Amino acid sequence: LSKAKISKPAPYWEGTAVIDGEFKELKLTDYRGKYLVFFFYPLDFTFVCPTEIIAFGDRLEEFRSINTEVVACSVDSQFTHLAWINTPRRQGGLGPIRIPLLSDLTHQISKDYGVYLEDSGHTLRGLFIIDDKGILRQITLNDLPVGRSVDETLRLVQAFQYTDKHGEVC
Amino acid sequence: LSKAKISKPAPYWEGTAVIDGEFKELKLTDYRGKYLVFFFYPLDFTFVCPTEIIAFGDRLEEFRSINTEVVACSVDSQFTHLAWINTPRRQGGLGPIRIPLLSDLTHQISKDYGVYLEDSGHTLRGLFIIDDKGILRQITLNDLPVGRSVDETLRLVQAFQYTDKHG
Amino acid sequence: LSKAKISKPAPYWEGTAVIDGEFKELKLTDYRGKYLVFFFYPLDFTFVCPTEIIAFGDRLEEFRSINTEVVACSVDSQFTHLAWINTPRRQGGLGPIRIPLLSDLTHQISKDYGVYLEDSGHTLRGLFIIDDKGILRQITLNDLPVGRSVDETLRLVQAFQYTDKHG
Amino acid sequence: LSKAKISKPAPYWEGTAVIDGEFKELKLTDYRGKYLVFFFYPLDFTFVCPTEIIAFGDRLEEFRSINTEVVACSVDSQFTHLAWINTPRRQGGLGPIRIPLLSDLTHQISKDYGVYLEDSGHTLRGLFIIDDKGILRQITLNDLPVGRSVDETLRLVQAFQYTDKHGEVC
Amino acid sequence: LSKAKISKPAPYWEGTAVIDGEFKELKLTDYRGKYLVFFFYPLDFTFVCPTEIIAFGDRLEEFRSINTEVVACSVDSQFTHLAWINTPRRQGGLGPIRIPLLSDLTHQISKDYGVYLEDSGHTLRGLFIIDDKGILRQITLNDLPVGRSVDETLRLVQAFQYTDKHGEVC
Amino acid sequence: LSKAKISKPAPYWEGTAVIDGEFKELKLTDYRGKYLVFFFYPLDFTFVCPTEIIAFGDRLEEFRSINTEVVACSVDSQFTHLAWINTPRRQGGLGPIRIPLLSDLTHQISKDYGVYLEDSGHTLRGLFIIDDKGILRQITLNDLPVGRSVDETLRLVQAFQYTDKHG
Amino acid sequence: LSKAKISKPAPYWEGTAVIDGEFKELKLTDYRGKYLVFFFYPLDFTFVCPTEIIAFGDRLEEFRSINTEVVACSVDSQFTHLAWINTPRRQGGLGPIRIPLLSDLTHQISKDYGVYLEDSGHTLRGLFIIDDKGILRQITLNDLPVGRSVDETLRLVQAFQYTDKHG
Amino acid sequence: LSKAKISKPAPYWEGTAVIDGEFKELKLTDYRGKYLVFFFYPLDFTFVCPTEIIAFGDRLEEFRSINTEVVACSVDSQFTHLAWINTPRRQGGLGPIRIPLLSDLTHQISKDYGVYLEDSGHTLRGLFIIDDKGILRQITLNDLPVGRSVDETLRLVQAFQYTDKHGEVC
Amino acid sequence: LSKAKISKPAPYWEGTAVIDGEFKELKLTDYRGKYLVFFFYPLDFTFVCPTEIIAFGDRLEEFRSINTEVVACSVDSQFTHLAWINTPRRQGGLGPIRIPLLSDLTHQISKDYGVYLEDSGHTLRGLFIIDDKGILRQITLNDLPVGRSVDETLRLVQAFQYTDKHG
Amino acid sequence: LSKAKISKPAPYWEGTAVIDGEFKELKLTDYRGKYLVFFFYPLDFTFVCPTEIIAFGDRLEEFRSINTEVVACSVDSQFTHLAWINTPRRQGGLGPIRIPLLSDLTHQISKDYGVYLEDSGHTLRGLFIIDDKGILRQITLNDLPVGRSVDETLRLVQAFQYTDKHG
Repeated sequence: LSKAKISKPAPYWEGTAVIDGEFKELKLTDYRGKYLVFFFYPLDFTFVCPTEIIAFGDRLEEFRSINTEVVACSVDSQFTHLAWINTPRRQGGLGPIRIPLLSDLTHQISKDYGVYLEDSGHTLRGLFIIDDKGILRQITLNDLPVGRSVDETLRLVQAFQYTDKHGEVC
Repeated sequence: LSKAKISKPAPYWEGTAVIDGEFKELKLTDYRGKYLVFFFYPLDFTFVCPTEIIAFGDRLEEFRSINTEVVACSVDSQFTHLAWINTPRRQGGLGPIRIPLLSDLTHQISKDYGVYLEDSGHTLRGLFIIDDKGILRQITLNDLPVGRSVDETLRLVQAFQYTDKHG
Repeated sequence: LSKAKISKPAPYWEGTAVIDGEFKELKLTDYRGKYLVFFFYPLDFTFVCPTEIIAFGDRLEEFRSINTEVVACSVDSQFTHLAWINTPRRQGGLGPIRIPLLSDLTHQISKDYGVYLEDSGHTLRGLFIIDDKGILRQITLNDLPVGRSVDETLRLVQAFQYTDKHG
Repeated sequence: LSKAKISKPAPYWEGTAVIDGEFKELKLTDYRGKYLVFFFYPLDFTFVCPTEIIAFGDRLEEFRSINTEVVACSVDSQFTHLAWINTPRRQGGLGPIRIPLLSDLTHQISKDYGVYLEDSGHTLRGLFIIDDKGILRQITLNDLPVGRSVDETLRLVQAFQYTDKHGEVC
Repeated sequence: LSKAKISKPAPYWEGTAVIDGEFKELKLTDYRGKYLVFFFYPLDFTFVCPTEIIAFGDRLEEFRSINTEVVACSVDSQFTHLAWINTPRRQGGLGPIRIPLLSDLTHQISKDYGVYLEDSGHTLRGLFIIDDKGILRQITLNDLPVGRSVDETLRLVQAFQYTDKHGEVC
Repeated sequence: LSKAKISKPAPYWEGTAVIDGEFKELKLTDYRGKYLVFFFYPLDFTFVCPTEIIAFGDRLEEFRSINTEVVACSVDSQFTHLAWINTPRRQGGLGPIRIPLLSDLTHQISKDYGVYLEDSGHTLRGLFIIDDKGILRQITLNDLPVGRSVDETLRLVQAFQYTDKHG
Repeated sequence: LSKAKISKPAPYWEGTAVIDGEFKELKLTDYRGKYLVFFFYPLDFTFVCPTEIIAFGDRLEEFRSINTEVVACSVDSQFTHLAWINTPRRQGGLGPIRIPLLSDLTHQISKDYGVYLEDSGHTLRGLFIIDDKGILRQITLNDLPVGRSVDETLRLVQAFQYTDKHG
Repeated sequence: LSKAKISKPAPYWEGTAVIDGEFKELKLTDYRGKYLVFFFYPLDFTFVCPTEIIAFGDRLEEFRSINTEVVACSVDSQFTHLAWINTPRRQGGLGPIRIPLLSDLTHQISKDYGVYLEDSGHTLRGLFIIDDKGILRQITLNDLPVGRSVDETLRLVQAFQYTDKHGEVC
Repeated sequence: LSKAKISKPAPYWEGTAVIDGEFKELKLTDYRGKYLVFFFYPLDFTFVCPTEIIAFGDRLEEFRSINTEVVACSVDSQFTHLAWINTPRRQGGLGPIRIPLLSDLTHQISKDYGVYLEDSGHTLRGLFIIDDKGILRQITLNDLPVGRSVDETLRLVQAFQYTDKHG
Repeated sequence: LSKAKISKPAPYWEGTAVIDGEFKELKLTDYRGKYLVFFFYPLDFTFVCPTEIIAFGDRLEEFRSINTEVVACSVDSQFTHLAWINTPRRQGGLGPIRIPLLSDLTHQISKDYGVYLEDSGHTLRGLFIIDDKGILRQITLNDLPVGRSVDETLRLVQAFQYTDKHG
């Protein structure tokens, strides 16, 4: 059952990620101090263009300049993530990417987030906005066919940051 | 415990809504054949301006022209709902509005949609997109401070409708 | 399930009440050393004339001069209560009032007093007389359509105070 | 546990009453088609004057002209009810009375109405208003030292009858 | 369920009795150091003449000269016990009596002794013989229409006392 | 646990009894249409003089002439009962007797009548008056050291028969 | 349920026995240091001759000379036991006997040894050999008709004692 | 738990036996019509002389002439039984034998008879006399060191046969 | 908990496999009437040379000349399987292969065969020989560092088919 | 239920084995610090030639030159194991052997290793490679008709020790 609740500490996670083409151990707690956009995508190497992970990567500075990091996660292995990264974009690969790719091979992370699909063995499109004190502020769940918008995510982040500081004015 | 699941029938509801300044029984199944934007807001008559309900209200034809209805919901009674509509925007009301205000006084619907706050007694900002077959496609949950964007809700509705046809 | 039992400590409650147009946290224990008439009413902003709430506020000194306070309560938010007070009596509103309007938005207080209606999501008309030691002396429960009497409530209070002191 | 709940069928009862000096079997359903004021008092033959039973007695035709009956109950045996009635008022008795005294010897009725005091073996003073279709409309429970009022009871009954017929009005 | 068992401590009781026309608190343990004939009868103020309470009354000094007390009990309130005593015999009353009438208003005592009739709310006629150390020596239960006998009771008590002292002999 | 309850069917029993020096199966239902005094005694062959059993047998006609039978019972085997009858009264034995001695060797009958002593493995002195319709009217239980009276038992029986017919 | 198991401590018992025509408390632990033959028989005073008890009685020194005692047991009371001993063999008694007769009136011991017959209320023909350390070595259970042989019981006792020393 | 009860149908068994040096399937029901002596012994091939199985074999006609058969059982496999039989007696083997050797490899039979030893994985010395209607008449259990006597078994069989016919006379 | 049990039918499985570069739906029963070597390997794209899968592919004809198929499986998706087949060996891919690569993305197959490593989220090295009637004949489980042998697998398959005929 | 799990310590076992013609008490931990090939075979004295046990015995030095011991086990008693070793091969015995034959007479070892056939009462053909730290590294289960290979077992042992060093 899902552990993700708005207003509660986002469920702890840790696992191996690909970070600049190397295997690094990564933990939710590594992000304390900053806002974190933590999103799940269904699988590496499919025949859909990975335009949403690419979008977040390409516009990463828009998050980093407002104290926000981005982490992406699927149930693939770190070895698969690596291979997808080292596959040229023009070839359906992801190409180089500046956002970590977290592996959830055991499926524990996805279950903890309520994004796992029992019958498919992968996640749906799930996005989580977690604040600098590690509290969960926002949950977005999309049925598989529909992607997330970087612009919408940015709006939400800036809005949580505004109201953390100033309250709701009006 | 929450019955709302992506890809499954959105969980059934019925209640009283204020529609065009009158009480009506409104059911989920009323919307079968149309996409539905179904969203919850925390309370009537607070000191925060109802910006999001007004935007969905004013830009309603935009959803109607792509075969979509909108329904807003909170735990307030339908009487409070009618009073808030009858209060002029100037003095802190909503003023006339083109979207039904559903009353979830019993809390059952909020509970069924997983948006209910046990400690507070009202909901968080929860939004749900329900297809013309009554299937839940999308769940958006915000912590109280932050509201919803019509543009985003537009984009998503169009994207679900696009891929229904073309995948 | 109900905790209210004659001759036992009235069940504890606390919450946000509208007192003289401000939000204030209010606890049952604020009333120690005084009698308290504690009563539930079903909803703000209905079409029923609120004559029974108005009568308790308007005759509040009849209670204060025999060491009794009065607190009213419904499942409505404090925001709704405040908006109801800010609506003039001539318009269906409550107008200014001298009694706290306590909010039971989570429903807990109503469930503890056994006055909550699961099917409706609000209370019936329930009244509780609590003594200065916080013991419950009298429970009055009415079906929706019929309200309470300040005269009867005064008789009960004077009688408990007379038998508390005499035979 | 109590089965008395507003706007549900008043809990069924039956038992022996003293009616005009005779034992009669009496049932809640005997009263269908009229309003019923059903009330409990603590005991016969105590040293408290029975002002309130007498008052309802003295004023019965006020209830009857509005299609309403009154029944009193305690946990005393019907034999005690009878002796009490047969004892002159001037000697701590009740004397002649026009209302049925129902006996709740088994205590079941008291329990069902939630008026029963486990530690004492008798009831507190409870009063119940049941409509013509057996639905419970009103519950009044007083701690032991404070009695009921015919006037208040009449008001409630007339208001229930008035609203049954005309709904809620100003 | 009954707690009365031969050769075990008679089940504890306490309650209000009428003793020489006054309310007294009375406890089983008040009787330690003597034999006790403890007996239950069905109700006060019925139309059956109270031959048996009167008989034990009339003959009390026979029990007392052998270090033995008698207590009567029904489920009636002590207020009823008192009114019954205060009602002249010639009017269905008991008149003056020399034995304590214990009240079992809560029904707990009746239940503990297994004399309680759930369907009637009162007791059948049971009689119990408790020795000087609180141990139950004898249980007699009669169906409602048949009374007890002082003579038999005296015989039993004298035989218990005789065998306590001299054991079993011929 | 005990099945014996005043105003209910006496509990069923059956077993081997010694009747006029022969083994015979005996059932409670053999007694329908007659009163039955059914009684337990602790053990055969003890040093207590068996005066109470002897008295019921010796005064058996006092019961038979008011339509009453008597059956005695203990946990002893029928073989032991028979040997006890075959021992002369002058030697501690029972001598010939006119009442069945019923054997409760398995203990079931005693447990059903609530007269069995777990610590001892035998009964106390228990007596049961059963009417002609097989309803239990009277239970008498004595501690070991003290026996029953035929006179008292006769009074009880005559009284049940008198109130069965009259007031 | 049966506690008797080969190789484990034989299950503890105590009760009253008739030993040399008097009542004595007899305990299993009384026999510690000696082998014990512990056997049950169905009932006293039956019409079958007590051949087996008499044989064990008469040939007792044979066990005593190899450090063995014998104890017989049935569900009869110790009073029946004493009466059966006091009845002359001629008339169906046992006559004087050199072996204790244990009484298992409560049935606990029979139950503990698995020899009790629930339907009958007495035991079958059960025999047990218990070593000087209180360990059960041998269990012999016969259906009612058939009795035990002293010679066999002798052989077994000697065989256990032989292998205790030499294996 | 053991299923063997005196006076009840002896627990059903079946398994492979060695019968005249061949593997035959054998069942308790094969013996209906006759008395059966069914005994367990601890193991094939030990360093104890198998003098008790040999004894029963050697004197088999003493059973067969009074309508009685004999079956022996251990937890060894039928292959081991065969090999023990084909091992010359003078060599610690059993030699040829006219009594079937039943294998209880799964231990079910021994458990059903209450003769199994959990801690050893074999049986103790157990003997069962089962009559011609398949009822169990006799149980003999010996601690491992001590054997059974053919003479005693014969006595028991003849005695059950006598009393089946004539009752217990006396 | 594992369902794979020798002499029992092999646990049913189904899923997507890559066969000759294409997604095909594959199930255990597609193999009824042939023997099946079903093996698990830990993951696609690791840095360990894939010698064992290549070895079976190269030697497929030896299996097929004896009525035997080979199927490999890991917890990686069919998509990853395709990408690995499509990556030239010299770059750590598998290259073209003649053996179906089954995907166990839900992990249900691995669990059913008892090869799943709950801590790592992938299988160990498991191999199963399933006969032409669906019956599991052989189970081989290796700790991760050590591979399987084609020669040993052939020996086993031939021995099973040899004994199916000749005993 | 089986306790054998790869990468976990092998299930503890102890029992009597025949070693060099003698009963010796043997346990898993006697092997700590060496690798152990532990295998099960179905029964002593069957008509099937015992080729696999002989083969390992003949080739023991190959195992011992690489710090490895071999132990065989079946559910037969140590006594049967001795008789089988003591029976000349030409008569279907095993003849002299260099490998301990462990007895699993209680069946607890076979169960713990998950090789026990509850319907037959003996094991199937199971082989276990346990490393020098007591950890289970490899499990091989064969259906009864098919034996193990020494060459394949050597290959596995060498591969495990090779990877323990060099990865």
